[PDB]
Amino acid sequence: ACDYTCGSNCYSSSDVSTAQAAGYKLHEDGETVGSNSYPHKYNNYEGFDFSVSSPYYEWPILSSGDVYSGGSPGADRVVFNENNQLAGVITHTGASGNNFVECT
Ligand SMILES: Nc1nc2c(ncn2[C@@H]2O[C@H](COP(=O)(O)O[C@@H]3[C@H](O)[C@@H](CO)O[C@H]3n3cnc4c(=O)[nH]c(N)nc43)[C@@H](O)[C@H]2O)c(=O)[nH]1
Ligand SMILES: [Ca+2]
Repeated sequence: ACDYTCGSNCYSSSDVSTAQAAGYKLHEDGETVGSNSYPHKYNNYEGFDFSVSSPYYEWPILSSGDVYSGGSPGADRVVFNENNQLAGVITHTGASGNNFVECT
């Protein structure tokens, strides 16, 4: 079963932890990857239900199981805060335009 389902993409807790760790490291290093400069601030314009405090940062989570290293980020993201606490997993899949919805 999937710990997180983003559209048709299935991720387990371990997939998320590995992605998050990568993202947080670049964050603490003040480094970025990709044309869209990830990890980058996540504003929470959607108003989700995060039980962890802001600020938030988003980082791609890939269905191939690889850690994002640039190129297309796909539709799914891991959202973490300053304390490396997981806020949630979200996706553009099933959301209009560039909005996001939560992974279930
Ligand atoms: N496979 C796939 N990819 C998609 C889809 N929709 C968008 N994409 C891809 O994902 C990427 C777009 O997302 P980004 O995370 O890069 O961009 C952010 C957001 O989409 C953009 C415009 O607002 O600024 C940022 N951004 C920063 N903070 C926020 C926020 O709180 N809410 C939203 N929605 N965006 C925030 C593109 O590279 C595009 O190809 C989709 O349905 N399927
Ligand atoms: Ca996996």
